[PDB]
Amino acid sequence: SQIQFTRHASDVLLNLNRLRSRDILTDVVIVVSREQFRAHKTVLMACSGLFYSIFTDQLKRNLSVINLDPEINPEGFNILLDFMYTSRLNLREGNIMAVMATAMYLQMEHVVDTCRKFIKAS
Amino acid sequence: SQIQFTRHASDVLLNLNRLRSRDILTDVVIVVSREQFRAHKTVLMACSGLFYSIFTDQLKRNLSVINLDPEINPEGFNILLDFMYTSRLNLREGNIMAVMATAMYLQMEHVVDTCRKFIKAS
Repeated sequence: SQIQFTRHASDVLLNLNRLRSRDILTDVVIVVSREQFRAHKTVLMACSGLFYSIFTDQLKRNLSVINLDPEINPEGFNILLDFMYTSRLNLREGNIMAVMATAMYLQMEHVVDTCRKFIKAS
Repeated sequence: SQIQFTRHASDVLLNLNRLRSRDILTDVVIVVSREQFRAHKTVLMACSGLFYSIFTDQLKRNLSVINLDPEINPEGFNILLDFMYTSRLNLREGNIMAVMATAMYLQMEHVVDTCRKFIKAS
């Protein structure tokens, strides 16, 4: 079988986050109430059922601006965007409900499951 | 500290490869002698010093076609492109030299190191 590089995927994700931090090849702005977040559509699609369902549709694939539901909180969204790019989820007592509801909206089922576990353990 | 999702990076890479397989949001063609390979610039940049140095330069960032050195073999390139998207390197006795030289050209130093180890162990 092929040789497996056990750190490669994490290295790639780190580098994609570095690209985001430098606004290199970002191709969408996500508008969340009064804030805006630039990202790579491919990373969004790789992480979220909502963004997958949007951009896989040829009708919507070339959108450069996505306005989220006005009920979504920027903090909760930012926590999830960071998760997408890092594998690290900043879940706390003060943010869990907002993060969980935002993850439901973004169709991030593993994160939703983890939020439920956080509630159970809390 | 934040909660760590140990499979997330690998999941993201899998999904990016699925996007490539469906030609979704690919934004460059890499021409390698008589063959062509579509890819995502962000993944190329995240994996290869050559592609990083090209696309981080505003002069070249919007190129949609990259012609590699005519000496580069498509098989060797394809093996490395697959590696970029999978973390799995198809190294064999029959391809090691071509893969190693191609990895040198693409400035993929960890892969070059691994090729040298393959030679040493062989």
